[PDB]
Amino acid sequence: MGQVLPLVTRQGDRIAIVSGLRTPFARQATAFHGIPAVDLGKMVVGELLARSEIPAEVIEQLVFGQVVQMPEAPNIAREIVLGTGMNVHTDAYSVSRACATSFQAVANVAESLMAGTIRAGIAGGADSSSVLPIGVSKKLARVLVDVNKARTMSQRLKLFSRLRLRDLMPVPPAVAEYSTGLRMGDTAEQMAKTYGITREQQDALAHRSHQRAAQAWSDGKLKEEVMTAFIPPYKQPLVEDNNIRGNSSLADYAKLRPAFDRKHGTVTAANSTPLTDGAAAVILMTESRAKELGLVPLGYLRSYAFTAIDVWQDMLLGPAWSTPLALERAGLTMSDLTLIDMHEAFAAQTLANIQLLGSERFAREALGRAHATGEVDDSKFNVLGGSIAYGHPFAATGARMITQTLHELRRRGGGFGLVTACAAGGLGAAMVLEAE
Amino acid sequence: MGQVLPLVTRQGDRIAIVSGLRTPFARQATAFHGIPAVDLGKMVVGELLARSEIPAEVIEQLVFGQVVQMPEAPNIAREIVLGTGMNVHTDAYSVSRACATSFQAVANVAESLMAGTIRAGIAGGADSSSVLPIGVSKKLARVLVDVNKARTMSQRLKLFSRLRLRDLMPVPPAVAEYSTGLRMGDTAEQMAKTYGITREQQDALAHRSHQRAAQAWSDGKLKEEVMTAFIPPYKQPLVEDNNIRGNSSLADYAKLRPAFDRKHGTVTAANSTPLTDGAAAVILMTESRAKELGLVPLGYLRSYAFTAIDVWQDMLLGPAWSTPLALERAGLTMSDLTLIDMHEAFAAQTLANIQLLGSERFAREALGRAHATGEVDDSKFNVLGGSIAYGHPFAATGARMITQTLHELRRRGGGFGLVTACAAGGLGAAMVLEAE
Amino acid sequence: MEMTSAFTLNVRLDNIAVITIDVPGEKMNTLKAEFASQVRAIIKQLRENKELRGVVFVSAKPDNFIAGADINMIGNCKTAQEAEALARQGQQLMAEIHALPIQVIAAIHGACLGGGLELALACHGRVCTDDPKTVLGLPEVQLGLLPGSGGTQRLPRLIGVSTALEMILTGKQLRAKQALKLGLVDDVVPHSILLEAAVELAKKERPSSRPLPVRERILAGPLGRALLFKMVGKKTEHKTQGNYPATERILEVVETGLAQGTSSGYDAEARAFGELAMTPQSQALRSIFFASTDVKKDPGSDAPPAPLNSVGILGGGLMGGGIAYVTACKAGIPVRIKDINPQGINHALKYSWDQLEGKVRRRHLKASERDKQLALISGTTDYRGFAHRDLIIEAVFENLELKQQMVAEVEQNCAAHTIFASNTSSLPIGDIAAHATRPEQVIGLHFFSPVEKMPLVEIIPHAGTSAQTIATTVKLAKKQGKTPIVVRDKAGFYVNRILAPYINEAIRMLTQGERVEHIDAALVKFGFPVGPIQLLDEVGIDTGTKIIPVLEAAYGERFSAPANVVSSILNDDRKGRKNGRGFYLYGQKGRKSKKQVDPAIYPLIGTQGQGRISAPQVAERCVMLMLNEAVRCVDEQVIRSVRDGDIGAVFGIGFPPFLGGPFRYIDSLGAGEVVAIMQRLATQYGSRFTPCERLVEMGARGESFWKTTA
Repeated sequence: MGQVLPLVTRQGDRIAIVSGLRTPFARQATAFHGIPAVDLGKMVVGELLARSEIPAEVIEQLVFGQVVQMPEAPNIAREIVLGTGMNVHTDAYSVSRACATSFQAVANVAESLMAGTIRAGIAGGADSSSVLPIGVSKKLARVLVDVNKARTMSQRLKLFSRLRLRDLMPVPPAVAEYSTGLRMGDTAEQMAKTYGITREQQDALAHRSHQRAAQAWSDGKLKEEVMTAFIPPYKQPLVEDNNIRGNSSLADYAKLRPAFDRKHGTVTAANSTPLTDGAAAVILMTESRAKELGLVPLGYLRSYAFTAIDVWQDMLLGPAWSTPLALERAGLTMSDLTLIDMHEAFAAQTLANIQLLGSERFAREALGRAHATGEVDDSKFNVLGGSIAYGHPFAATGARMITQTLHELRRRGGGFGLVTACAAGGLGAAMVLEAE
Repeated sequence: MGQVLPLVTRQGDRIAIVSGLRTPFARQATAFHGIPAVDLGKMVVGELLARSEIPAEVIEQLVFGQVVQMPEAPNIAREIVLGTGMNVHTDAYSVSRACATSFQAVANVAESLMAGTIRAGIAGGADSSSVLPIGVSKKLARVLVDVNKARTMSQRLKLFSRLRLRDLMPVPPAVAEYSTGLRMGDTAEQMAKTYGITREQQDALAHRSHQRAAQAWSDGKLKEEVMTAFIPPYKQPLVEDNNIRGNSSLADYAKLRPAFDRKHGTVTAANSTPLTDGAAAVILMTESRAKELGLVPLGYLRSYAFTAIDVWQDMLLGPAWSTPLALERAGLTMSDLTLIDMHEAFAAQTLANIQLLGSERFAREALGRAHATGEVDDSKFNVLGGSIAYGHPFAATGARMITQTLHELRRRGGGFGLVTACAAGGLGAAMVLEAE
Repeated sequence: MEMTSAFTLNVRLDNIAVITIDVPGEKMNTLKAEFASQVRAIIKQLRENKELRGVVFVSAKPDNFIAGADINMIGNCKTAQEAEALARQGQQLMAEIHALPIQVIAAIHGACLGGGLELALACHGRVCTDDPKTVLGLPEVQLGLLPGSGGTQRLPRLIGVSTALEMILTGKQLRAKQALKLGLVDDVVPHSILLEAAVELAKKERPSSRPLPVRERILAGPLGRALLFKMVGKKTEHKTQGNYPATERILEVVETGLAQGTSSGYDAEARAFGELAMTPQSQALRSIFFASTDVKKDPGSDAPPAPLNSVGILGGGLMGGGIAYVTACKAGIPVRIKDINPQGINHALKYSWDQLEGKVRRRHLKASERDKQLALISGTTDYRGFAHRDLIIEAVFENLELKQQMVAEVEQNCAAHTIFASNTSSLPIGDIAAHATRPEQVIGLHFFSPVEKMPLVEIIPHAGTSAQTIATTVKLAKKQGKTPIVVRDKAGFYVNRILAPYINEAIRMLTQGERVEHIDAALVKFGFPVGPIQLLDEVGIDTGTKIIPVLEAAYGERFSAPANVVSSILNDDRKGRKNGRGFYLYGQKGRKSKKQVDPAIYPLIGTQGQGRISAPQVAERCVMLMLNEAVRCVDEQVIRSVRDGDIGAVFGIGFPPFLGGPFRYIDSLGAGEVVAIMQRLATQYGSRFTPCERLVEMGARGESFWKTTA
């Protein structure tokens, strides 16, 4: 039967997206230094309520997922309300799903007001690479575990005898998988070597993404969904992202040594997302209540999909797998897709995706579909640049694209927007956006 | 249908529930000492799948959660699939909600299973009170960050010049709230004091909770819900819970010092449940999926409700607030409700709930409802005893009650069950059960 | 196409040549006489073009790169000429290859054994995949041979004198990870980029300009090589007992290659093939190799088998846990354990823990996969959850009614698809079934002393047993690394039946005043591992003897041991290693050295007389009873095939592999000639040495049990 999932509530009201906002991104060891990710979420949601002029007590649930969490604050969502002017009776909780925490936050909040258990939701995310919850070595942790249970003072001295000068150094942060140990750069390289990705076209994507984003900022199109962050020192405000290098050349890109595979790697810092900190917040209202309170829905929500893949090889094929499922649930096709957006974690993995999305062989056997998904037109492909530009703040990546996509389809006809993003652990996310 | 909501899916199938399982509960030192919470969830899921005709590949999403968490492997659900024999293509996801993490996991499973993305799931939780992660002093948290970011050796020596005083002793755990600081037993005393409950009015609910459970074990009625624990040391297995003390007389533990007040502490240790370790797991799937594979569901699911209150006084009235919401959402009443199940985490407070659920004043002003929900019969209240017996694992007492309730109403051959639990932060839960 | 052979040359746009080895016939990549000549034509064509810069060898086969020399090819040799001539042509083949000035690179993937490393050592550089199937070694000594050429002289010069010697002798397996550490392979690369990673290595300017140094250069030269050879030669001769050839030969041929040059090792190893390729031991090891491979390829039954995915075992303790560990840890099949006592499950699950995680202490693996192995072993006290068990194992006491009670109830308490397997000691399988509503799928296995050392099991069906049940049961042993033999359902079976006279005769000759130490050493020098008494106690005196009355009541009194002296051991708490006291001192208080037996058994033994019987006589008398029972047992076709009879005995009891097997020994020793020498023993000692009926038949007229080709 037709596996179509039109996102309308029990009353038949479809799910809308009334507005959205994003905190500007900045590099690590910059203005965004020493700031816990809890503060970013509190700051962004405080202004958005004022900007959206909607009362705080109306909203009935908040979900905020963050990477690089702080163990002191396990549930960030509760402390956001405790820190901001959100109503105490908020029924909020936090999630965590790779870099697609926002997409997961979008997924469960949208289905939350689907069931009628609540009536309003706001989604977002925040992460910061400036501060690290660096921990002690596990054995050193175990040494302190046993001494706490010790009752005799003389027993304490004998129990700390198990010590070494190698134990005192802390554990620096890393990104390698728990059960695999492969970095994303190692992943991005293996598609480049296997499928075949030349650095010239890979760095071309980075240049084009940089220029398209740089052109977008100069035009000021992505100015209404980017606020001006304030720092508690209040030395200078940041209005525009410092990550984008709008004055760059392809010859400048070609003189970068490979970082991950210094022998045959075809990815560099030019064609890879750097470490940025930021946040975003988006309000999700069903259409029945959006008209009730007198707000225009900044688009709507049509369908969504998530598909999982293997963790040992081809971990970044989530957009290849998740995208076909969303279109069938939305009952749509790439042909009638005005704008397409996808996460450009690496240039090598990006060009592979369109290559694999254009690969009939991959769809017929790996996906089992009768035909391939479709073609990705470069004109509609990442018009305002992509992830190789603003940055990859982990949680805010999912929310950032939706605002710009809805804003861009607002600048154009109705159409059908689409966002896809790969994730660690063989995870992928995809959905189709309406925007009238 | 202004208040009643059916729990049927899009396809016309009600949210069925299949038989569930529960790990036996043991004290923190007699058994389960030194084991992490990672294996507890792994232990139950390994055998629960290898107990019925269902394979491991049918399930598409797992939702777990632990109230006590370990900083390593924050997403406990992922390693459960990784640790045990489970499909590597499952949607791993974990939640966190004190004293109702399983309850929230069940609701999260239920809400997502209706959207059609997932048609079958497993819900549960793991709790361990013997490997409590002891955190370092917060002063010895910036220093470790500062020393790691330090460049030269001379800078390292200067930073630790600040290291002195009582920073070397660790931080033992406590139950006082982050923003309220109530020990959850100090505030339980004032509910007993304000609502006027005496130590002899209580201490019989605890006695009748110790009873009807020792009788339950001797009768072997709850033999299907309890596994026989295997210990990796392999010294001896545990089949019967050691926490229960259904042999002492009511006048034997009445001569005990109060735990919290020690001056007007009408509650003591004997009539209050002690901390234990355990886990539970239940099989959840839609009606369409359940019948097409040939397995009888352990009853069904009717409705659910959660209500929150400000955490400053009498905050365990979640069952007082949440329960009437469940009845109106299921369109039911206490009169036509066979068997109930209260959390009864302490002597009184739960008795105050019967006092409050039987009080019209609380419903008319604190709830705005025209009428109170009505009183409950003692025989229809905790037939198999209560939490004052087996123990109170914070993340495992959720799924425990449903399995016994559906099984008990199965012995009763019908009726509608009801389970509620109070939680920290002024949080509560309420569900309406139906064993066909 | 029968003319392309396997070596096909291919040159890319760059000045390199890629070589594929695709055998048109069998999947495994072997070497024949025609490959040696055609590759010389290929390399001659490669020599004429001066534009090239390097060559890379590609497996072009998902199974293996090159398996090695074909064993039948050695089998066609008749005199020392062919072995040396094949050796002679082998030397020039790689020397021509090694004479090339440009870089030669080999990409290793799949398998590489015997003649496989011949090409690898003939190439300047080699690259191997990290796929866990690739391996390097020289499995020539186990075949009664040695590496074809160069292996005894160039490899020690390339990998080290100490390192190379043991691999040739021990014939161990070298993995990809430790190959790079030792230095044989320059780099380890993923299989996806195996060929591409070999591209840049061929482009290297230096074929060999800076060889790696030797950290063990201390003994390099003549100062310690002779001392090493003297010690290991003494070490080898003691471990090999002196009854195995090609053991001191390796030391000699390694010595001549290392001392006075490589060409000297060429002739000595060529000379070694002159005798070692044509040796009764060499044919014995080549014959058992073909026999062992035949039974593995043999599927036991003819009907297609039945699905088997869930395994149940009725009994824990120690023996029950043995099957579960092999079924779960090795075969990767979940196993459920049921017992009436949790301590039985406790012991089995603990015993699995104790035997496992020892490699963890040796860092051979990590705990990440250990938990999964434990996840496949489950214990329970109830029949619940057994409804999905495809096969069930009976591992409890051999009471017939108890077996009948459980087989009836497990038939009652399980689905019809589940088949029955029984580890009976002496009870008949059909008698065990008896009142079975489903007898057609009831089969009997027979395990032994802990099966992680015992390398085979028994397939023992009764009268009513569907060929599907045999097919499942025979194929059950294969994935367990066991040799399945289908045997006739008779009292005492086949392996257990023949060992009864062996332990009977040992006890009979023990009581007549003979010292155990000298007679035991004489029997183990014959080629038998483990002596009679030490083998008898550790396996279970009660278990082993429990079949003897069944042997006695079935065939005759030849199985009966001298009474009132063997039974005295049973009711004296002297029950071997399991009971903590028996025969040998088991405390091992002599610095864990060779302890002498307990100086208290002799007073309990009659031990009247002296040694009397010569050392060669006691050893042969032990094998006569084995052969006398073997000729009698398979006379009534207790074994499906003669080869199964051979592999049942030579691989399960410990018959000297250099002798080949039971009837390998018979044919070797003049066939009917041995028939004469047993009759005189019958007149000397008793009627127990009477010749078998068909043994007389073959002896009187002159016959060999194996026509085959001669």
